[PDB]
Amino acid sequence: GSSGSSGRRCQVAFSYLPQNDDELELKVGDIIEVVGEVEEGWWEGVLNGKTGMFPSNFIKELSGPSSG
Repeated sequence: GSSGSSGRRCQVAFSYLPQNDDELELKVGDIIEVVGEVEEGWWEGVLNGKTGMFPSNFIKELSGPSSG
């Protein structure tokens, strides 16, 4: 019994403007592919190819057959 878990998706519930040139720009409706985790309350993902540290306290994970 072995599996390979890698690649997560989450929808941005709150838009976030990057005050730096190393942050991600969250936009209500945006989906960041959680690649890893920066720090407590901060996760790491991709925003349409982009990448940067963002707060995981302003999104909403998505699992199972959860569609709009």
